[PDB]
Amino acid sequence: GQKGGQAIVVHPDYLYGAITEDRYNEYVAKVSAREKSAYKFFHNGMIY
Amino acid sequence: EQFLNAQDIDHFLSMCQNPMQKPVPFVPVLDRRFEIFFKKDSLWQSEHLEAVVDQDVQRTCILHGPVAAQ
Repeated sequence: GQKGGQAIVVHPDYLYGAITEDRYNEYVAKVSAREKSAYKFFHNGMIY
Repeated sequence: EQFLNAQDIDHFLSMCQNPMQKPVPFVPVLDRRFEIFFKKDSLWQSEHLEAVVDQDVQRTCILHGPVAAQ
């Protein structure tokens, strides 16, 4: 039906150059915590 | 820096129940077996306070008679 489409995805590390060091460090700590909790949820949900 | 795998939580709690071993000196979980975890092996700590959390008698259980205590 003449449905052409294009998307461009850029590496995520180009985002962080637009923020300050303190914001980056706060984000990195928040994401580490969220990953540890997501790992716990994933494995519990998988086995049960 | 990685939390325990659910399978390893189950393994830890299962080996906390090994009959051929001295009961663990802690409560690992709150569940239906909480009374057993709380009360089992409660009399030896009074003669072995070096193995109590703070060498504190007030944590322990001592058997004594109300009238003979006089």
